[PDB]
Amino acid sequence: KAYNVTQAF
Amino acid sequence: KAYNVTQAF
Amino acid sequence: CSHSMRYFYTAVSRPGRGEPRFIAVGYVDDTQFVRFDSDAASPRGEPRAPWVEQEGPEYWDRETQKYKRQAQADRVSLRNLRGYYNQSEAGSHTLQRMYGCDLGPDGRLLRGYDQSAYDGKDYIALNEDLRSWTAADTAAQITQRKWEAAREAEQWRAYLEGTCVEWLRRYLENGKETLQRAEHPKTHVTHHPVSDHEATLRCWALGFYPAEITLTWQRDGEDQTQDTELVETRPAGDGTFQKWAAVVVPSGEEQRYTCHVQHEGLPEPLTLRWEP
Amino acid sequence: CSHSMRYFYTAVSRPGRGEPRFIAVGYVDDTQFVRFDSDAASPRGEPRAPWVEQEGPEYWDRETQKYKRQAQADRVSLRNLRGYYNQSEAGSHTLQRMYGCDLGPDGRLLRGYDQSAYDGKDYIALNEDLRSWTAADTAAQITQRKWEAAREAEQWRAYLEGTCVEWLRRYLENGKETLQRAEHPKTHVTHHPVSDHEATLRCWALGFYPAEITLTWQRDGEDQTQDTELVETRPAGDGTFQKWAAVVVPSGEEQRYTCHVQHEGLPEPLTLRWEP
Amino acid sequence: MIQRTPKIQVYSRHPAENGKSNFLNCYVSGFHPSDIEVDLLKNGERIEKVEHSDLSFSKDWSFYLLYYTEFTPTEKDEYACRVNHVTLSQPKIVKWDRDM
Amino acid sequence: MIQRTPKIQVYSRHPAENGKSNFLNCYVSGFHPSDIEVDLLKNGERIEKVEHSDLSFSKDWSFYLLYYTEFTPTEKDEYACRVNHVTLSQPKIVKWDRDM
Repeated sequence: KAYNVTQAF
Repeated sequence: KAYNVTQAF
Repeated sequence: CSHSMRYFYTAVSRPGRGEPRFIAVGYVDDTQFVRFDSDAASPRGEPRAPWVEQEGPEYWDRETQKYKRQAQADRVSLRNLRGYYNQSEAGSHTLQRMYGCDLGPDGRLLRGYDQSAYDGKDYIALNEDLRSWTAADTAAQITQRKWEAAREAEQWRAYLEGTCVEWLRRYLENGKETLQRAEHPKTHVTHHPVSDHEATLRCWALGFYPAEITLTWQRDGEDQTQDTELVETRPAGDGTFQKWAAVVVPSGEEQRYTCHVQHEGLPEPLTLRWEP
Repeated sequence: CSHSMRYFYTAVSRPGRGEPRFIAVGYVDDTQFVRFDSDAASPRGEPRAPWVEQEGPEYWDRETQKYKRQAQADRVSLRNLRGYYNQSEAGSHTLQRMYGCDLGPDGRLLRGYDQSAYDGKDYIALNEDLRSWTAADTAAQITQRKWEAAREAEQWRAYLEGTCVEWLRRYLENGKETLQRAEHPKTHVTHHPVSDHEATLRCWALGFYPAEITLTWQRDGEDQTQDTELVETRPAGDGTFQKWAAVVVPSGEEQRYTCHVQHEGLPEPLTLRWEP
Repeated sequence: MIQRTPKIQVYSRHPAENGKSNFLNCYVSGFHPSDIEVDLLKNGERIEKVEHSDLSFSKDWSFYLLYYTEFTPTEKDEYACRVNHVTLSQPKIVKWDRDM
Repeated sequence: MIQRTPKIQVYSRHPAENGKSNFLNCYVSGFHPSDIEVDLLKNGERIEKVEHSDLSFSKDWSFYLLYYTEFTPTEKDEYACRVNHVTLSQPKIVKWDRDM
């Protein structure tokens, strides 16, 4: 189950 | 004791 | 004993040739269970192991939506990174992220990961304490300052200690037949004359899972390392792995050499010789 | 038991900034005994170990003359290679050669080497039979055809089976106190809290020679690999080497972990624990 | 910017026996950047409908891919893997050897 | 053309004890091409007369060098290694840690 959309760099 | 000068490529 | 769930994201820009490609793959230990490719004919989160094929359409639609949003986010990231480095508009660049959770030998959370590379070099990484960051340069400290304001380590600690280990345990149970039953190597030794007085002994390990293995050669019980070659462990394509180790020996001394194999699927380490 | 003499040549072109630099270094096992640098203030073959300092000025003048001739030859080679690849005049390129002779566990010639790389990639290599070549591409087959007409493998077989092993044996005898007496590692284990429930155990090996070593971690006698870090073996600067291996463990279980050390200078493998 | 050339291994899924169906593998690894061209060859000619694994990478960030196709080895059919990459001036061919 | 970024290790020749003379080492390895800039820093400032080993390389053709200088560690003096290479956009600093 993937991380729920990361912050941009 | 090194090799006595190689042939060029 | 120990187990991991690990995700691998690759975003590749290609200026003048469309928007960046985003590829995600997810593993439990050495077994892939999911892929997403923004360049696929119909991009969707796709099952790659049988033990996620019963999760249902709701699960798969939600993973697909996350990947689509993640691809756009990685594209934003690639634009921000180009700005940090004052890089031209026309060059192609690569953003990689690896994250996930390692269960220790007790089956509890032992280590979480969240690390990234830009153009193949370390950029920023969540430290083992899951509270601090290692940034590679001044550009990465810009990213770190943004993430710190977002309480990024806290959010990642939450996922790593909760969702990640929860679903890892679920996957391990659903696929325990293939994920929690190590398959021992099948071994043999081959022989090749090299010259009129030397020969190669090659020690083979095939069909093993997980991929971790050690192969070593001995002579009269003494380690032989200076003239021993090891190939990289390689996938067989059926979920198992292969490796070999070769040593050159004086002809006539072959029976004196022993290959030693260590693998999780063996009860004890294995000792092998050439059988002529 | 086994020993090697190995030479490492690096030639680097720098168009518009002079003629290519040539650097040669020679080793017995992991101990350097000679250097030559065409960019040095006064280029000369120079001793780098005490057991070649009694060879006499005639020996050193002859090695120096060989290196000067070899530097010019590598410069010719770099020009020929640029032609083979239709490469521009302005780019810098790297030519590397490694050659030498490996004595086997019986002290007889076991393997000879003569392999080269261009810009960091395999180019041409003498095979283990010392009679055939592996060429990487069509450019390297041009070189191979020239060398075959010169009976290059025959000349290299002569050096590798004669001069190389003869002088390796002489160096091994003259420096047997430091080249034929393996120095065992000096070991210790350190402990660092990572969090309120996990800690790092770091297993150290210092002061050992030769460089080859293996460090592994176990828990209750069972191998621990998923969350173990190994640094590359590194030179201490005094002729010995250093390495460590770290594992993250649940706090309270440290006494259950054992570090295992294998090295030529140990009578048997070594088992270590943390001592609080 | 990193540029690493691929390591190449060509091998079968099971030890090759003439007339017994198998899979021919080309494993490319350790390369950067990610674009790479891999073909399996039968008697010098490109095999069509070769499949490959999904792009992944190792701890050191270098990429790896597996290319594979079903085949039945014979005594005289020759197989190889052909790879091109930005680090390669010409395509690199590695021949299949039954004991490597 | 290959381009590999250097691995960097900063460490002492012997376990550091305050007031006991030692050597400070910076080991750079695994890089290509061969040009590289390495400095040892004392409290952020470049140490002069640092020596280095003769350029050599490993089996995979990547280069390595050892830079070193004599020093007597104290409680508060901070040391580091600073490396630049064509693969690096800015010089990379690795701080000396007594147990690494």
